[PDB]
Amino acid sequence: MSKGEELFTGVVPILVELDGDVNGHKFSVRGEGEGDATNGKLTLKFICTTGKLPVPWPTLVTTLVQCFSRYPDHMKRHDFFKSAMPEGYVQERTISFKDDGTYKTRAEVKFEGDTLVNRIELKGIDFKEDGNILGHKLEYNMASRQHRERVAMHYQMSVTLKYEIKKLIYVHLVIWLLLVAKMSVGHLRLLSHDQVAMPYQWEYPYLLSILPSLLGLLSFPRNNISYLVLSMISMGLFSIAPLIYGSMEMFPAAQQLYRHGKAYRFLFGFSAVSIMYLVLVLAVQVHAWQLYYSKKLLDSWFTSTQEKKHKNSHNVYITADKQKNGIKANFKIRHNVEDGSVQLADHYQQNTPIGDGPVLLPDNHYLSTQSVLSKDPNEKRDHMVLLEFVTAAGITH
Repeated sequence: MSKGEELFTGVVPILVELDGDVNGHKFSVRGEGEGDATNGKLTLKFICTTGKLPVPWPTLVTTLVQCFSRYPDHMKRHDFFKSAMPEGYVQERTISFKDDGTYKTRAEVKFEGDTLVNRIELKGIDFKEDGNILGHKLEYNMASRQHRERVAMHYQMSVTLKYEIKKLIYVHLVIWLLLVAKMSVGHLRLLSHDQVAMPYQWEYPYLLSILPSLLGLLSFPRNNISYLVLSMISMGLFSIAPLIYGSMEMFPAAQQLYRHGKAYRFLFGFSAVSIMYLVLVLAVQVHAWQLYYSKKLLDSWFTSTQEKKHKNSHNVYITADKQKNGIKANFKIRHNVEDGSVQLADHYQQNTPIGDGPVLLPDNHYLSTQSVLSKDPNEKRDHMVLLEFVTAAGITH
């Protein structure tokens, strides 16, 4: 891809500096953090260095470095932002808050040494003093949200399936311990062989069935989708497959018992094949429900985490602006108002490269942007802790 993209193969420090004037209220915001374009992830902490921020933090998120977007391998030819580095680009925006004021911003994004810096001037005009902005009626998040009911539905489903799987796992571990004790008793002849027959061959790979069960338990504390899919695959191979093969391996001994009335293996006074078929039948049932619930648990985690992703994402639609040798962007942020509603912020953006030099003019695409806002409990000043995930995605071609 472009040269300039090579500046983003590692974790890059970030500095953000904003000077702002909204309806005469002057303020400054300084931010520092790290940038990881390979994962398209950003972590920054912002501080209002002049005291109290006169506007809500969510209104400043879009203004406070799209060069850290992860561009897919086939879309790297469309990455204008990295292509303009190291000299950088100028980013200008008009942000129209519906039925309220407007932000006018101009920013320079460039490398200063080994640090990607974003220096912004912001001006806000014609804001209503009792509106959603200067009135601070906005929620502290960037959520783009029937859906609330689905979130509760998903959590209850996850809680339900975890409990059912846990109970089946407990039954399985009791069975596993009994078969372990039975196998080691006979192998070392703790009791004679007429008492405890040597195991059938299917019992040896069934010992591996403890691995999917434990990996299932490991996925629960943090809803680890990777652990659970590993649990399901090994379950079919190590919990179900040995029992299917044992159903057939023990069949000739069942034939000899039910037609010749003749047994060669014994388990506590009874024929081993009759005992072990009952064990196999119980274990098959336990593992059949365990897999079924696990697939439903897997479906639930996937749907809920994807549904959350869709609803916490804003799309920045980027088009080429060949007249100014740059790009333009248009998108709308829907800020949540505390009365259970939304305040729209229409974004009009244009980017121009700072220095002379070729840059990538992209075809139409968008950046899928996810931001999570939080607080630092030890930080007393007015601040915002920001975690962001960005990915370009507009082009299937």
